[PDB]
Parts: sequence; structure tokens; C-alpha cells
Amino acid sequence: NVITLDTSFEDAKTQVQLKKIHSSVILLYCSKDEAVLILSEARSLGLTGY
Amino acid sequence: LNIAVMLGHSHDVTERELRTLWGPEQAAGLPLDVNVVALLMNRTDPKSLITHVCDLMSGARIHGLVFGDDTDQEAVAQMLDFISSHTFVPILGIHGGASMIMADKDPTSTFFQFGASIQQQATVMLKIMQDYDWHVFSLVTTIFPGYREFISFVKTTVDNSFVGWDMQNVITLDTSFEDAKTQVQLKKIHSSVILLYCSKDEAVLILSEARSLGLTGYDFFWIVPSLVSGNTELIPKEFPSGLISVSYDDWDYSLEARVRDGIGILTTAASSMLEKFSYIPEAKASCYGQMERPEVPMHTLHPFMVNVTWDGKDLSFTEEGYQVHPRLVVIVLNKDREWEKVGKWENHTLSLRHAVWPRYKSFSDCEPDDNHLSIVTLEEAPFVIVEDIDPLTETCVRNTVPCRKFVKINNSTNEGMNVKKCCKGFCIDILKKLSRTVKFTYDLYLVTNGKHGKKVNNVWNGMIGEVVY
Amino acid sequence: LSTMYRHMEKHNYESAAEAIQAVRDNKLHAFIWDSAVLEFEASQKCDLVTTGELFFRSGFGIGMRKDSPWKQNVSLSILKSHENGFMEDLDKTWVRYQEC
Amino acid sequence: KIVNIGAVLSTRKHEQMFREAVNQANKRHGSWKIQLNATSVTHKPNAIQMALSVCEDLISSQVYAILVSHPPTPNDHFTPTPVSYTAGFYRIPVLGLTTRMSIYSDKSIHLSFLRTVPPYSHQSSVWFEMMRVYSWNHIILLVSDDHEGRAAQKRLETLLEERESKAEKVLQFDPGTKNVTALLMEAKELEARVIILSASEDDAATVYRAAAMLNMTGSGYVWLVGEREISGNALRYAPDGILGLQLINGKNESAHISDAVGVVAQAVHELLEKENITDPPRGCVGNTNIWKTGPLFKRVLMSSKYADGVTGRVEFNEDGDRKFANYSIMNLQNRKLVQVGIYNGTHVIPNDRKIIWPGGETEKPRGYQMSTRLKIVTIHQEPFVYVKPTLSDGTCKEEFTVNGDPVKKVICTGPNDTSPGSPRHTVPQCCYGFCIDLLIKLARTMNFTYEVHLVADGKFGTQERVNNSNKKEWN
Amino acid sequence: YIFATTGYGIALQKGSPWKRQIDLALLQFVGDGEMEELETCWLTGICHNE
Ligand SMILES: *[C@@H]1O[C@H](CO)[C@@H](O)[C@H](O)[C@H]1NC(C)=O
Ligand SMILES: *[C@@H]1O[C@H](CO)[C@@H](O)[C@H](O)[C@H]1NC(C)=O
Ligand SMILES: *[C@@H]1O[C@H](CO)[C@@H](O)[C@H](O)[C@H]1NC(C)=O
Ligand SMILES: *[C@@H]1O[C@H](CO)[C@@H](O)[C@H](O)[C@H]1NC(C)=O
Ligand SMILES: *[C@@H]1O[C@H](CO)[C@@H](O)[C@H](O)[C@H]1NC(C)=O
Ligand SMILES: *[C@@H]1O[C@H](CO)[C@@H](O)[C@H](O)[C@H]1NC(C)=O
Ligand SMILES: *[C@@H]1O[C@H](CO)[C@@H](O)[C@H](O)[C@H]1NC(C)=O
Repeated sequence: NVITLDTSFEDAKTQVQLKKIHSSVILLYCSKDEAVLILSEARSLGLTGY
Repeated sequence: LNIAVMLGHSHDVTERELRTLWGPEQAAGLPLDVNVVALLMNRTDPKSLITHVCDLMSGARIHGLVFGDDTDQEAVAQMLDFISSHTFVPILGIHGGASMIMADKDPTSTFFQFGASIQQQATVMLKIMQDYDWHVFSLVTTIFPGYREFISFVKTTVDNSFVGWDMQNVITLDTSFEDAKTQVQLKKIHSSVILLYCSKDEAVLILSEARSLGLTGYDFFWIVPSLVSGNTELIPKEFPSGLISVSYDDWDYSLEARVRDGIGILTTAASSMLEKFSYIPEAKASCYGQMERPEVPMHTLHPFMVNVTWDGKDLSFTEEGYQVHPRLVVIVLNKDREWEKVGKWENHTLSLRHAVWPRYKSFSDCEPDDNHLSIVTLEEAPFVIVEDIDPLTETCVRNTVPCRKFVKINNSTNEGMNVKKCCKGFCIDILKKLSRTVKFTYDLYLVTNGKHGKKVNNVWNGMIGEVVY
Repeated sequence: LSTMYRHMEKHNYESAAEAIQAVRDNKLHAFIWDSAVLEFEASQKCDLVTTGELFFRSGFGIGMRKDSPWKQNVSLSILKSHENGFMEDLDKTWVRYQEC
Repeated sequence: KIVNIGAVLSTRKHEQMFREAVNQANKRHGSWKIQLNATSVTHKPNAIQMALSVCEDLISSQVYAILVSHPPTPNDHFTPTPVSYTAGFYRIPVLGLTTRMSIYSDKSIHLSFLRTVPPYSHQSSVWFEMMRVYSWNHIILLVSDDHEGRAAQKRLETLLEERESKAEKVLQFDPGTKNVTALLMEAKELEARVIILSASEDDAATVYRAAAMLNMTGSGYVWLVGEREISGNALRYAPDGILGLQLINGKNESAHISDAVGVVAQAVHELLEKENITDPPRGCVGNTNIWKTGPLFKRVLMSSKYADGVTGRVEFNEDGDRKFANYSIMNLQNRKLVQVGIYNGTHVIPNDRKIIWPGGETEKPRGYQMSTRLKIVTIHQEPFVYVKPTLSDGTCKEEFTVNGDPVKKVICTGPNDTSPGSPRHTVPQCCYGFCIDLLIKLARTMNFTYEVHLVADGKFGTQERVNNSNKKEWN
Repeated sequence: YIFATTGYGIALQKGSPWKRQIDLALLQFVGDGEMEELETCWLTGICHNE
């Protein structure tokens, strides 16, 4: 299913949304400004593995 | 011959003194009657305690010391252990600051608290898991005094058991206040039942991280040790409900009961010592000074604490001072943030359960789920068979599903205990095959009204009636 | 097939020799053991016979402790003996005999 | 900003010299304002008087730490447990001088105890490093029934399990038992040829005396002896070939005290900028509460780094003890100690002096002697193992195959009767068949000495349920 | 009548930490019997006479 983010600058529901992601290939439809924060969240959650 | 007891200011003085006097007079008349020296002072300082020890030593050679407490400080236990080591006087641990035991008993010390080691708590948790049929483990720990040997013990216990627990590795947190590696460590957690070996201060932050990551769901379960749940009256708003814990708090045994048990154990030990050797013990020249060399010609009381029985209860102690049959009541955090007893452990070191499985929901957040759905089945066809669990600490060996059945007690009463039953057959295999495709939890029940039935008086019966209602 | 243990556990004997003696004495109607052993027993004594094609096919081996440094040096020797014709000669001299 | 630091010292000379040292240090380094007004106390032999004096002169004198030193008499114990216990009420940190015992290593017994002397866990790490750099595979451990010994054994097991290696045999000693011959011979009948001891001086001496009796000081043996097990009578009772350990600048009481006071003189400034400080009560009587800044003090003490120390940078582990301590390997040559192996930390610095070994060997013995004595167990299987009784001469009758070749036979050992509840006798049997041929082939190819044995129960052995069924043991 | 009744196995690497998992997985598959269907639908010896 599509896991759509609600709004920027949450810091609480973003981890909940990222929890539901249990795949190997992830498609991103995001903006340039929010790309930095979403990649920082992925790095914190360790979603940048091999 | 001479036993002293120390109490706090929680209750009155005269009633406690009268009860302590009446204690030994109830039964088991010793040849040498023991006196009572009870003091109630709110002050709890090491100098006051050592002065009291000196006074009771001057008080007709007091042989045994019982110390009560009202605070939760663990330094008083350490100083009592030091006093016992330097005085060779047996001291028992009662409710209060000395309730928690974390320091190993000195070889020259004679100390026997009423607490239980983490190893006993570990096997109590294992028995609870066996009762819940939770075969998946998630061991998350932190650098804490003596936790590595606890991990080694729990590993060498789970691998040595026939249950067949999960082979999940131990995910130990490195240091507090990281905010970066904590999420990485929590990522590796992909289990349903999680065991926590953590401290009270770090519990708040780890539960906040779990709430942020949404680990407090219906499927997920949390286990809290005794030290974290020591302050039952202190329930912070950030602690989600359902934190099952095991302790021995004053929910069924009061301070009077504990001091009765302590004085009974002391009297039994004194009687055994007198039967073995006819020699009244004597103290040193000072309270715990070193004017002369420290020597104890009489044999230590450690061997005398093995074959101890009071009022038919084997309330003895092991070589490490741990209780052979501790209370170990199980407390579950209620939805309205209360602690209730759901079982005991004194029944020949076995586990007792009230058989109340669904007690968890969205506490940290507000998001209802319907992941737990009840299933009702019959046993009238060669497709579902229920069998009694074998009394060999195993849950129907292998390839089974937990079940519930109302076993009628008497011909009039319709009360039925939720006894676990086996589940095998073609339908069980079909359900297990569907489980992988549906990744859904199961709650299996049985029909309590005969066979399937039909519409009687415009009311369905059996599984059909249960589904309709 | 979990119902087997309701009958297997109540008829376990003490040794293979005792089991085969009981089978010869018309005590047990059937016995379960390795195919090679049963085939050799049937070949040596014509009063017995082996039934069934095969099920749960497996193999033998040599067991050593995990810290023993004699793993590769034994495996290589076993393979050398197998490929040098020693195994077939041993089978002929210890298994292949008169057939009923 | 006036603070005080306590100190328990053996003699008044040490008290005055350390007072002068702290007075000088208060004006060294930064020297922003007035720093320390230290107070010193002596080790009173009477425990009660010592505790009362410590309470009166420290709790009521606005102190934050206690400098507990080594007892003046090494033979006597004088355990520093009481002062640490008293300081534990308010989470008061205490600085240990040379308390190497692992009793204080665990924080459960002593919540507030930060000693600059490395425990025996560091010695175990040094032994592990020596094993890594010398490539030892067969290693056994001898640990007495003491808390420090158990801690050292646990540390060694944790540090060794990461390299898929486990000790072949671990034995337990007692403080006073002299009949260690059974344990010594049990260790002897093993492939490992390295023996390591960790106990008191008397226990080490009485366990090393039997080594000469059982010829354990000969060639092909390596001895790993701890720092405290070489001192005392061990020097006289131990011949050459002992590889001891020693701490460089470890017994330097003045240097250790100077380093500790230099650390605290900056730690106090690093902690005083907080919002509030929990001052101690004005007397030994009146207050029963606990400081809320104890964890803050512990964190600021453990996280601080000081390169001004004699040993170099000062850092604390999770237990708040010395990290990467300087170790010196002592070699007993001609009944004399020679410093050869000096290790700063995580680095090997060999010296030109040769490392001797017991038995006069000039080369390092590998310690890998399997002795080719592989015990063999055989199960009675009719098509493969033909068991027949032996004659009065001890040898079974000799037959021939269909081709006339001589059939090999092996002397068999096992119970006389397989029936349970019978007087089992280990009479010599005679088992032969298919397995013995390949066993003899292995023996003649790779030099194996086979000794076949039978099984009393006649079972292969799987998991079984017995009394105390939580113990899953193979039968 | 095979002269050398050998097999195929899995070619691992010297020192690779897979000998503690691959062998266990193979033994579990053999015990539970997941090769009968594979050998029936992949070998299927047509020439059978009785
Ligand atoms: C195995 O054989 C080789 C020579 O083929 C030999 O060098 C080696 O030592 C043997 N292994 C052992 C454990 O002896
Ligand atoms: C300073 O220390 C001395 C002993 O070293 C003590 O007598 C005096 O009371 C201390 N003064 C203050 C202000 O702490
Ligand atoms: C030590 O104990 C053994 C028992 O195995 C005995 O044979 C031996 O004589 C004892 N030695 C001493 C010195 O007591
Ligand atoms: C080896 O020890 C035995 C005692 O067990 C002793 O009789 C023998 O002399 C010793 N060997 C040598 C070479 O000293
Ligand atoms: C301690 O070290 C200093 C210099 O580092 C030295 O002068 C002093 O003699 C040493 N003390 C002892 C007892 O060795
Ligand atoms: C350890 O290293 C430091 C700096 O590299 C050096 O000053 C010191 O002398 C070394 N220790 C020894 C024992 O050589
Ligand atoms: C090993 O076997 C060879 C084979 O001839 C033999 O020459 C040699 O002496 C044997 N060595 C040992 C130590 O048994």
C-alpha cells in the first residue's frame, strides 16, 4: 500500500510511517527540501543498507 | 535465645511490640525463650544503626537482628551486609530499602534476605512465557551491574530447554543519550515478545523511543523486571499499560506477616543449632571492632539454613542466601494504571496463571486494532482433536495451537477454568497454512453447549450462535 | 502421523538382537531399522523378508568433536578409500553373500 | 566556590605530603580561583571508630570525594568496604589507590567506586592478547572459588567467545584445600599444555608445589601467572620459566595520588557550572536523604580525559576503572625478574632479551600434543560389529574369510551383560567387522592409536527427559 | 554398481561461516522430506518396466 506522509516537521509520526516499510526497493515521490529530512530519517533508522 | 527486631514509623509501636511478643508464643516452644527488642525510629543513618547494633549487643547478648525499612535506598542493604560480615550475626531482609538484593553475599557474612535473585525472576518469566506459548524472544539489554552474567544464564537456560525458543541475538544498547544509534539498534528488532533488562531511569527514554517507533502495538508485548517496577505507587504517564512484572510487594503478605516468617525462621534455626551443638553463641569484645583477631570457633549458620521448615512451609535458603520458595507474585499494569496480582509462584516452584490473555491495547497512542479474533471449534469430527498438555514442562510437544475449554466442576456450578488444550487435525493444518498468507493471530475456543445445534426458539446455538452474537 | 507414538513407546525393546529374536519367535509383526541391516539379515536368514521400497533415506558417518583437528585428514582418507575401490571390496566381503 | 576532598591515608607523612601536593596543584594549570581545602584522615584499626571519624570529618566538612589508599600492612586485609558503603548513601565517588581485587569491579555491590587501578579483567585481556600474538589454540583455565576469580573467568570467556573459541576444561579450587592432585592430573590428561592460575598467594604456592611433584615444570609447558601470584613465597618456591606480570607505576602511591588530585581539581570546575549542587549535611546526624547529582558526578568523572597523568591519558571504562593500563611482563630467569614484555596498550613491544621456558627449551613450545590417543566407542551392530567372547589367553579365535585372507580382529572392552540391573563387569570382549577395517586403515595411515569401547545402555543417544527436565543432556 | 557413490554438495569457501547453517538446513530438508516432489518432477525416469 501507499504510505503517504502527512506533513513536514513532525518528528513523531514519521517513525511510525517508516515502521510500516518492510520492503527492499523503495520508490520516493518527494521534494528537494523534504529530501534532506527524509534521508536523514532513513539514515537514523538505517534504511540505507546494501 | 535473644532476638531483636527493627521497625519503621509506618505503624504504631505498642501494637507491633505486642505482636512480636505474641509471635514465638503461638507455637513451637523453644527450650530457651527469645525476647523482643523492638525500636521504631524514622531516622535511617549508618551511625544510628551501628549504635543500635552496639546497644542490642549490650542488651543481654542479642543473637539475631531483624531490620525493617520504609525507603527504597539500596545502601542500607550494603551497610547491613557489612555489619553482618564484621559481627557474624544473622540479619534478615524485610520490606523496604533492603528488599532489593544486588550484592553477592560475603563468605564470612551471614545474611538471608526475603528477596529473590534475577535468575529466579528469569525462570519465572520463562514459565510465564511457556504458559502464554510465546516462543519468540527479543533480548534487549544495556550495560548494567551484573547484566552480562544474567544474559549468559538466560541463554544457557533457553538453549538447554526443550521448548525451542527463538535464536534471536542479544541487542545490547551501547550508551545513553545517543539519539542516532538507538534507532539503528531498534531496527534489528523484528519479534513479537520483547524482554527488557533495563534501569528505571533509562526505562522512560526506551519507552519513549518505542512509542516513537510504534513498538507498543497489540501484537507486541513488553516484560519489565522487578527493579524497574519497584515503585508501584509511582506510575509515570509515559509508561504504557500492559508492563507485566514479577515482584513480591505487599499485596498479599504484610509487614506483620513478614516479621512473623522471619522470627519463625530464626527460631527454627536456633533450635536446629541447639540440637546440633549445645553452645550458646557469644559476641566479640566490641560491636564490630578489631582489637583482637577475628576468629569464630563455632560453626557458621550457613549449613543450618538448608533444612528449615516453619508451619509446614519450606522457607529455607540456598548457599547464596536466595529463598528456595519465594513469593514472586505477577503484577500487570492495568489500563487505568493499576497493578493487580495474576498469579503466584510458591506452589512447589511452579507457575500459576489467571488465564486472562487479552489485556493490551493502544495505550501510548490512540489507534485501535482488531488483530486478535476469537475462533470457536468442536470435537465431533475426525478433524479437530484436543488433548491434555503433557506434565513435562512442554506445550503439547510440537505442532499445536493453544485452546480453551470450560471444564465443568460440579453438576450444578457452571464454572470452567481456561485449561490449555492441544490442537491437531486437517483443519488445524489448513489454519496454519493460511497463517503465513494472513499473518494473523489466533484465539481458539470450544463450544460449551453440546454439539453444533440449530435455531431453537429463534436463537442459534453453538458456533453459529457465537458468530451471530 | 503423530498417533504412532501411542503404540511405539509401549513396545520399545532393549537391543536390535532382542528385537530380531522376537520377530523370529513370532512376537513382533514388524520392525523398523536401517535398510542395509534388514537386507543383510534377510539374506543371511531366509525366514525373514524386507518390505517397502524406501522412506527417509539417509547415510552414515563418523562423529568427531567440533574442536578436533582430525576432520579434513579423515574426510580425505575416507574419500580416497571410497574412490580406490576399498569400499566396494569391503561391501562384497561383509554384505554381499548368498541370497535366498 | 570552596570545596573539600577527603583522604584516608596510612601515615601522617603521606597526609602532609599529599596536602602540600594538593595545595601546589590548586595554583597550577588554570588556577582560576580558590579550588581545594583538603582534609586527611588516618586508617584507624578499629572499624567503628574509623567510621565515626570519617563521618564526622567528611560529611560535616563539605566534601565530594574520598581518597582511600592502600592499607599500610600488605599481609593484613583492611578491606575498604566500610568507607565505600558509607559514601554510597549519598552516591559519593571514591578514588581507589591500588585496590586490584575485582570485588569493586561490579557496581552492584558498590554503586560509587572509581579506582585508578585496573582490575584482573585487564590481566585477562593481557592474557588474551598474549594468546593472540602467540597463536594458542588449546587453552585451559584454573579459577578458584572466589568472586574475583569468577569475574576474571567470565571476562576471559566473553573475550574469547567472539573468536569461536572456548576453554577445553575449567576447574574450581578452594581457599585452603591441599589435595589438588586429582585436578592437576585431570588437567595433565588433556591436549592443552598451558596452565594459568589465579588465586591468593598461598593457594598459588600450594598448587604450584605439586607441579614439581607431577613434573609439570619440564619442557613443553607454558605457565601464565598473575601479578599477585608471583610475589611472596612464590619467588622462592617457583623455579625459572614463570611468565609473571607487573604494573608500571602501579605501586607509586605518590604518583597515583597526584594524578587523582590533578584530575579532581579540574573535575570540580567541570561540574560546578551546573544549575545546583547538593551540599552534604552539616553533621553525621540529621539527614537521611540521597543526592540527586550522583549520576552527574559519575558521568563527569568517567567522561573526563587527562593527559597530564604519569601513565598518559586518563579514561574510564563502563565500570569507571583504568583503561589501557601499562603492563610489563616479568620473566623469572635465574630466580630473577627481568622486564621484557612492556605493553603500552593494544600494541606489542618485544624486547631483545630471550624469553625462557620451563624445561630449558630455547624455543616456544606449540603445546599441541594430541598423543594420538583417540578413544573409540563402538555400538554392537550385527551386520557390522561381530562381538564374541574371548578365551582364557585374552585373544579370540582366528578365522578366515571366503577368500582365505586373515580377518583382522580388535580387542574389545565393555560390560559383560547388557541387561539392566545386573552386576556389570568390564570383561574384555572381541568385536570385529566392517568398521574395524577402516579404523585400522586410519590408524596405519595417519598414526591413530585406537581403543574400541562398548556402551552399557546399548543406545546411540539422543535428548531424553529425566528428573529436572530443564537439563537437556545427551545420553 | 556405482564405482564411487559420491555426491555434489555445495562449494563453500575455506573458513566461510556457512558450515554451521547450510548443513543444518540440508539436514532439516532431508528429515522433513522436501525432495520427493523435486525428484519426481525433475528426474521422472520414463523407461520403467516390470
Ligand atoms: C594432516 O595431514 C597433513 C599431511 O597430509 C599433516 O601435515 C597434518 O599435521 C595432519 N593433521 C593433523 C591434525 O595432524
Ligand atoms: C580546611 O581543611 C582543614 C583540614 O585540612 C579543616 O580543618 C578546615 O575546617 C577546612 N576548612 C574549610 C572551610 O573547609
Ligand atoms: C589426595 O587424594 C587422593 C585421592 O584420589 C589420594 O590418593 C592421595 O593420597 C591424597 N594425597 C594427599 C597428600 O592427601
Ligand atoms: C615424574 O613424576 C613421577 C611421579 O608421578 C616421578 O616418580 C618421576 O621421577 C618423575 N620423572 C622425572 C624425570 O623426574
Ligand atoms: C614515582 O614516580 C616518580 C617519577 O615518576 C619517582 O620520582 C618516584 O621515585 C616514584 N616513586 C616510587 C615509590 O617508585
Ligand atoms: C606509551 O606511549 C607514550 C606516547 O606514545 C610514551 O610517552 C610512553 O613512554 C609509552 N610507554 C612506554 C612504557 O614506553
Ligand atoms: C607416522 O606414520 C609413519 C608411517 O610410516 C611413521 O613412519 C611415523 O613414525 C609415524 N609417526 C608417529 C609420531 O607415530
